[PDB]
Amino acid sequence: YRACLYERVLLALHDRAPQLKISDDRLTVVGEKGYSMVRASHGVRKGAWYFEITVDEMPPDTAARLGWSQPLGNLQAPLGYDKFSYSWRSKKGTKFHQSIGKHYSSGYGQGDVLGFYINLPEKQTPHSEIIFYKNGVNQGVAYKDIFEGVYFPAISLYKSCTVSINFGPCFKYPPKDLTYRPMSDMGWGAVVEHTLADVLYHVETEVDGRRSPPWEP
Amino acid sequence: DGTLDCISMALTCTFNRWGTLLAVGCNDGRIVIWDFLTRGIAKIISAHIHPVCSLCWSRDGHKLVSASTDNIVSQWDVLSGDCDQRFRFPSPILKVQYHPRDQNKVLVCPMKSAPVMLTLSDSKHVVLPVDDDSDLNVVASFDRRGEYIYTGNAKGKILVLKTDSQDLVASFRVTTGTSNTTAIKSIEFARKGSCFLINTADRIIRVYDGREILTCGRDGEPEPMQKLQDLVNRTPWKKCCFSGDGEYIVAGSARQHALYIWEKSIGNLVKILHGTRGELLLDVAWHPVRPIIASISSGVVSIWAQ
Amino acid sequence: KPHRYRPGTVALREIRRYQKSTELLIRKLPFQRLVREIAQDFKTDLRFQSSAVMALQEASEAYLVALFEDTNLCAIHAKRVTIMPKDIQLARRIRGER
Amino acid sequence: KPHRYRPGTVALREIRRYQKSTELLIRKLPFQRLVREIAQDFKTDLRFQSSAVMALQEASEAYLVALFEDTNLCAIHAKRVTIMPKDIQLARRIRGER
Amino acid sequence: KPNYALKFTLAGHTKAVSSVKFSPNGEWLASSSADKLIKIWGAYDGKFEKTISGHKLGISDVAWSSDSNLLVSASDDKTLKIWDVSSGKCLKTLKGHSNYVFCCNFNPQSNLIVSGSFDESVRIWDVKTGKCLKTLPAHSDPVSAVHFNRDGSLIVSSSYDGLCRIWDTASGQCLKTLPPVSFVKFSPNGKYILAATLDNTLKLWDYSKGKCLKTYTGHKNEKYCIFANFSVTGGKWIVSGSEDNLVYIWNLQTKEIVQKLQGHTDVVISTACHPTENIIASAALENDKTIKLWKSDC
Amino acid sequence: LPMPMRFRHLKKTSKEAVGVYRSPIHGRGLFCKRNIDAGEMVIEYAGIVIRSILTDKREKYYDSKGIGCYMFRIDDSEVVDATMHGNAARFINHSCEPNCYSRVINIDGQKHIVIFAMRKIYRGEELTYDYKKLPCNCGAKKCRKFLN
Amino acid sequence: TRKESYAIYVYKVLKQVHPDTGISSKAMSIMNSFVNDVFERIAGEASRLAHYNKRSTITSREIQTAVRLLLPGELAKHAVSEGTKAVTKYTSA
Amino acid sequence: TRKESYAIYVYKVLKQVHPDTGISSKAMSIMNSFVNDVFERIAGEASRLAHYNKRSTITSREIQTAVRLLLPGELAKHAVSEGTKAVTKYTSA
Amino acid sequence: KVLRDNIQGITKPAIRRLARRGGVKRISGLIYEETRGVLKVFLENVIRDAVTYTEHAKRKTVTAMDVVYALKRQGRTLYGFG
Amino acid sequence: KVLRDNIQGITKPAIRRLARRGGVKRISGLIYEETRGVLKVFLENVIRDAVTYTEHAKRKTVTAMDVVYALKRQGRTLYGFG
Amino acid sequence: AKAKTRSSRAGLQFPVGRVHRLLRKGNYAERVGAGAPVYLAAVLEYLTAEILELAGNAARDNKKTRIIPRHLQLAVRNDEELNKLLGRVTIAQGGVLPNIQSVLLPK
Amino acid sequence: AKAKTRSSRAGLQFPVGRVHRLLRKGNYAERVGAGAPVYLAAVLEYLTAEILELAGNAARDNKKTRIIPRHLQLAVRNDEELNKLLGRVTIAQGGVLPNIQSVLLPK
DNA sequence: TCGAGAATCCCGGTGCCGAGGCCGCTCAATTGGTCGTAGACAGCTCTAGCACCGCTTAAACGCACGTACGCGCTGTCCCCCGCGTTTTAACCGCCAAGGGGATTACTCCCTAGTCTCCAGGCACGTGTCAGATATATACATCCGAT
DNA sequence: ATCGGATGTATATATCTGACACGTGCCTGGAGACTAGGGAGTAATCCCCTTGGCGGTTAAAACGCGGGGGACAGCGCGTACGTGCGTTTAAGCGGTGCTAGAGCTGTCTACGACCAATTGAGCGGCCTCGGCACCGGGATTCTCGA
Repeated sequence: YRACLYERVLLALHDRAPQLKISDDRLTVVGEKGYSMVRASHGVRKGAWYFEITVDEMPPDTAARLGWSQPLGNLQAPLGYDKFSYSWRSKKGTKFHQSIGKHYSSGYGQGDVLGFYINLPEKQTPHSEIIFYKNGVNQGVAYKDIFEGVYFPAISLYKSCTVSINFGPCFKYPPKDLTYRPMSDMGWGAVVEHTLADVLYHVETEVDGRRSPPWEP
Repeated sequence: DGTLDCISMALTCTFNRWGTLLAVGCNDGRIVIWDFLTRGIAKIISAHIHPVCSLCWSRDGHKLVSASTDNIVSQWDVLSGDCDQRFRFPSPILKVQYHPRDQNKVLVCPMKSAPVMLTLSDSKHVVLPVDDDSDLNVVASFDRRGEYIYTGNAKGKILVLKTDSQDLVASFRVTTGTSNTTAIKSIEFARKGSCFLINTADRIIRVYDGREILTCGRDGEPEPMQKLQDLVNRTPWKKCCFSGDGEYIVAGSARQHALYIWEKSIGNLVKILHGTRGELLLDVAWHPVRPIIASISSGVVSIWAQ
Repeated sequence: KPHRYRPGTVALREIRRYQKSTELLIRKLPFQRLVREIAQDFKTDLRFQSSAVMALQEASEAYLVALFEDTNLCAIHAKRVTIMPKDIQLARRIRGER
Repeated sequence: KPHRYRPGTVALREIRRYQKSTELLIRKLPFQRLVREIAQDFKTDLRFQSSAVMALQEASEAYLVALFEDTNLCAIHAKRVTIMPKDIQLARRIRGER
Repeated sequence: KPNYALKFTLAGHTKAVSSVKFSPNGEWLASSSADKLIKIWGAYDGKFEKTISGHKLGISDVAWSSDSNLLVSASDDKTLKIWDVSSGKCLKTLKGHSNYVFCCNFNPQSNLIVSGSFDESVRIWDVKTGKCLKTLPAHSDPVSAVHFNRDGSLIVSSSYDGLCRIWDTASGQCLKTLPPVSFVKFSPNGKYILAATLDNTLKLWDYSKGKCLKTYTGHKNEKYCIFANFSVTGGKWIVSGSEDNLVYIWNLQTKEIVQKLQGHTDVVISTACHPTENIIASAALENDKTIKLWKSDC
Repeated sequence: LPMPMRFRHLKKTSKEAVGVYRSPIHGRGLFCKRNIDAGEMVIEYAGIVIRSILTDKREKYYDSKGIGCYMFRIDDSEVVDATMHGNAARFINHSCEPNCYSRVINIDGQKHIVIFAMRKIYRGEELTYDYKKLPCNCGAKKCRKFLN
Repeated sequence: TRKESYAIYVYKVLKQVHPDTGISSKAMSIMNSFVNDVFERIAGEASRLAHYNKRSTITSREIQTAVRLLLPGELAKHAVSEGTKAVTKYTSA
Repeated sequence: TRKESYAIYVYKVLKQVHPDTGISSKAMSIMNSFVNDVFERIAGEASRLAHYNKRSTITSREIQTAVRLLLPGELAKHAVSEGTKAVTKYTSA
Repeated sequence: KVLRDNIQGITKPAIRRLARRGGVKRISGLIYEETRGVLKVFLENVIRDAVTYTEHAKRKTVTAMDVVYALKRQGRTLYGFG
Repeated sequence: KVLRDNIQGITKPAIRRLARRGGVKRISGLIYEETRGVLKVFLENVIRDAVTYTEHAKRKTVTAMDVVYALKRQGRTLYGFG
Repeated sequence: AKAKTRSSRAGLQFPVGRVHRLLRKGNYAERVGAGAPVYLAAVLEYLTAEILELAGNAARDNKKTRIIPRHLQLAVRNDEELNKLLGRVTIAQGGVLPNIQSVLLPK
Repeated sequence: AKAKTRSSRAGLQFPVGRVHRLLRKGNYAERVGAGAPVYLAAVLEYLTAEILELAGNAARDNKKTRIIPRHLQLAVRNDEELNKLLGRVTIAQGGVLPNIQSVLLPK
């Protein structure tokens, strides 16, 4: 089974660089040399959802970056060095993608509890977008052009950056949408999905036959 | 015909695979690896405190098996001189012999016990069978390819086993002519072909072709390819060996410190080499690819070229 | 007809179950009375912990089964299955208890 | 006619004089060579005090005569005057040396 | 790695080819088929030397003499037939196999023959009198391949029952017993044994160890007797046919495919490696009926 | 040592480090021929690197051919299918107490599934790992009685 | 009255080795007593040695030496490694 | 190097018990080693019991108790009486 | 309340139970009382030494830690009592 | 200078001398080498532990006080060497 | 003022501070090596691991989750090194390991 | 103020100053009682008296003035309580006290 | 069993170096303040021990009895004791080199000691299942007839 | 050597539970930070013990060599010991009740700690000489064949 060593949907230790340190007191992430990247346990494939990053330490030589990244994302790169990652630089609010920085954004603060909203549909993915909030206040749209493939929330560290990801039920400035889902919800959704994946693979190899309902869901 | 002053206490020597180096044991228990071309010592190995009486090169030449008089056998890398492995037994070892086609394996002829074939990878051992169960003195040797094991007892009985299964593939007892047995002093083989020789207590060397023993089967009457002796002096043979090609055979008369040289096909005596009448002949070897012959007598080595 | 197991056999099974069991094999109160009797020799009217006396009896019985064990061993070297007092004495002797 | 004392008698007197004597009964140099041989096993080329090695040999021989003594005693319990290796082994066993 | 290129394509057997073998001198190529015909061809130019007939049923195997003077032909007529390669004369016709004879091989001294048949018994035959000297209930299934060791002291036998049995020659003693094995043969040094099993797998075993040393896959062989040869004239390789119309060549030591000779349209049923040159004859089945010479530079 | 250098060393020594023999576990299996240290590279499960979406089309294909599937999941996106093209690693039995363990490594961008040694493995030992109702005969005292 | 122990630590290492396997309080106190005894063993031995060295300070080298004195062969070897690890991990602090 | 011993007091108490007797320096060294042995014994036992009593002060009561623990029967009794008399004498001034 | 003769309170069945635990098959009678004596002698030390501790402990009740330190000093240390 | 086989350097006359000192009359052969082994085993510990002391002593020569503290730690203390 | 215990600094369990205070109150040396508590506690961790591991081995060998002192006795009697370590040591509720002598069996 | 040794006021022979020095240097307690070295030194003097007396007895029995370790070993193995105290102790140049077994005797 | 012979005890005499006595030469013991503090002691709890007594019963003591190991005796083998001889290397005495051991003098890194603050540990409640216990059952093994 | 019967033992089951895992609030030891001294570490020097070798001796070890002495195997018997079944008996549960004595806190004080000033008890070193060790020789006593 794919049983995950986690009480809640957290930053997966399986997908960190060897130069990436964690503190589960706040599940903060920190590094020592250059930039690195860590990701959460879950991964979005459809729908709209939302999470946050809480910053606990940002010296001048300390610039974290926060955003999303698809697989193929080299976890040693600073979360936006490739075309499959879209993040924000935590010195001034600047959208970073393909290592390109764009000032189509607001300003970032040292003690920012930043909210991250993102909607992928069920060659840009149709009607997919990313919205950035500062303490719930809309910092604005970050990326409308979103490539296919599953994405996951990710954090890049510079030298000694202290930031942490956080789910919805303990939120501070949450949106009141009835459609968006917190980190924990999509987390257990993907966990149950991979449980069924194990089920179906052991079925395939073990018993002849397979069968699934009217495709739409 | 040419000696070497740089080595002392020469006791036993052994040519490498190509006849370029010579590892000689000394009474101090040291290996002196001496080179033919540079005509100098190539290496000195602190093998044992006990003199070495059995020495064999590896096929690649990078390993040498040595046997002390302390019943201590040890493998040494020729480049480094380290004791790769070391073992000890009862019934002090009479001889060691690398397997010619598998240097991991090595046969050992002890004094009172049966010869045992060990491996270096695994410190295991296979005790080879004994026909009469009471020989207490059986010499043994691999053939040219290491496919069979020839074991000769003090009672003239000769067993040919297969090296892998130790199964009796041939057998026969040599005769003193009339009806008696003779102590098999030694079994030697040719590095080329299939002719081999037996030195026996009757002072008569018996040359055979192993194929004829294999086709003779168990408990047969195989005749020798040749019978060789000093019909004039009736001299024992401390050590004998073929030529490198296998068409010339030499015997060492330790009784009078001489060297007899016969042929294989005809068997007529090629020649005789006379050493120092005061020297006690101990060891004899032939250059594998040269008409050069190494002799060890009274701790001194002599060289005989042609 | 009445059945009786051969000698030792029942005792053999007793050995087996005792190596199987682990609890004490001495009645508590007699041991305690003995301990207090020994105590009054050195000083009278001294109190004790039940834990203390449990420790006493456990440690004793341990020493005792050890003595029985190695005396059994010695009797093996004595080639007998019956035990002899001299075995115990000399065992203590080797145990430096003399 | 040649005379020969009965068995043990000479050895008996040897026992008597050895309990009479007190000095060592082991040749110094062989013991020392053995000690150095043992030493090189743990570390090679280590030096020693003559006093140190004298202490080693004395203390050894003491332990050894003690072992011989109580093994003699055990053999008494073995009802034999000849010694058996099992006596020594089981003695060490009681000596906790197993 | 080899670079075998097609040089000569050979054909003419009216039915499915069952075996192609290079003459030990490398002068000729003998091709047997189920058409009761054998075909000698030039080994360097693809020149059809001649056709030798006389067998009454399909031919399942043919083997050269060591002096390149004789050829033993094992046919489905339950008979062997020893032929002089120079005259094409049926010097001998070996009778005694009670069923279809599938394989045949000479001793290293060319004076003796081993033969496997559907009768699941291996027969051992004289050459100069053509007389059966031994007969062994070797396997519990029809024999696929029999072969001599380097000297003629050991006979290896494979059969459909999946057993690879080494037997003593002088006594018929079943010395050793190591998936339906369709082919087997000794190593050139007599130290190893190459055996093909009908699961797309080749296995090289140590004889002194009795254990498989190397395995070779990637090809396709599950029904037919696909031959395997040691490529030695250049690099040390293992060449074999496959049911995918390919001619597979693995590295001998690394067991990795070093070449894939394509150009055959049917299952490459038989293979032969030149004794002296880097030449490989690959004969395919009836949907191809062609034999192709391949020459590389290493 | 570098994962590329270690992988080159593993691919150089694999042919002489391990063998396949008759197995008391089941049929034929992988045995150790030279004492293997803990954590070192035992063997690559080499084969055809494919994407996950093509697994089923292959599997059903083999299901149509009666040929057993030799596939190991590299990750959620790639699979080494060794059914038609593979190596000796297709003969590694399983044990509830494995002396080996599978790990995915990245060499020059491509992923390799290498069985490493959970412990110091000695010569002659049969190699087994955790595949993660089929009865099991691994012989371990902790055996789950079933892989599943 | 506060009575210190190590049941917390023994339970911790139990889980670290066997999260499944439980523990009895009797055997717990057995473990505690045992570790106390062996700690006093090593303490007395190291103090004795340092007194022989006449060194009023007690350092880790003493500990290594004295545990080597204490442990039967390979244990000590294994032991000292982790010990070294420890101090390395602590010297690298 | 200034090394300390007791052989002088050995000779003293010898003359106190046997004035007409000599000793082997070997025997003197043996006796002194014995002195050291009994001293370390009693000291360790006293420190250990004080630890059991959580005492940081080792006094004559500890001395007597530890001797009784160590010496048997009349040996212990006479030793206790002697130490008692001596400490009484010293405390008398 | 003056006690006595609890040594024979040790039952021969108890002794043979301990012996069977020690793995003994055949036993003689002469052992038991002898055994008992040893037993006594053995405990003869510890309690005294134990109360010796209690002696210095200046207390009327005797504790386990007493025999703990005794067996320690007796080189027969025991676990499970602090 | 590599040493070896000084164990048999222990003469059987020496062994029987020690035995007579121990008050032994009749002895078998099987003992001596066995004896020797034990001897070895016995010293097997102390020297190592001794040099262990010397280990911490950071010295190349081995002293008596080493074996003193060993036999002490081995519960076989000896007198007459400081 | 960030806090981090020396045990975490060694990534271990046994309390370096507590054992340091203990040895300090143990009156063995005037000054101490600061890493000596770390080292010794690591050794304790190791040996405790081995003994509890063997104990649990016997326990689940007896289908016993919670380990019994009998498991402890069996463990300490099986291993040669640990038995040698604790030869003259006794264990509460220990019992004796299974041991029957040769001649004890009837023929 | 003339300085007299405290052992004089104790009326003893062993140097109680050296005693208390070894005591403080022995790391046994934080502070040694005043009369504790006195008491223990008195015990030491008494036991030394006992052992030396036994030794002189033995030596004069052997018609010897100079007392060799053999006398002392004999006295050791002659005093049962002292032996019990020292049976675990080994004795250089001790030898073995004459002990003859019954069945050892001839007839 | 009374001698022969052999190992030993003892006696006188020889020569020696360790045991001992004495001599410079301190540092460690004494003396005397002085101070913070270990514990001595008083004075409270409370609880664990100590004894009481009853009820149940598994346990203990003794019996009879088979029986089988302990023991005692015989004859054998071999083997270890005793003595003789031959070989050797321990010893012993002397020499010599150096390499380590011990020493002293600097030098300063580390630890003791202090003070601050708090957070992991500890006493303390609290559900709760590992396993204790009992029961019927199925399997293993002894013991005696065949 | 087998089978049948007896019996004893491993198993599944059910439930009871009370240890036991778990969580708390509160406490203080542990961490963190800062200061000093001085134990420890390093280095150059001296010594001097050790390790090495060399030659002569013989007492000692090696080895052999009967050969009586006992290890040992076996063999008879018998007494002592397992055993199963009787019997009676204290052992254990348990629960009660009192308090004597541990076991805790709060003083206050004598008591080493410690340092400083002083030095003579003691220790390294140097004669020296006498019990003691060795030796040779004579007398005594055990022992093995009458």
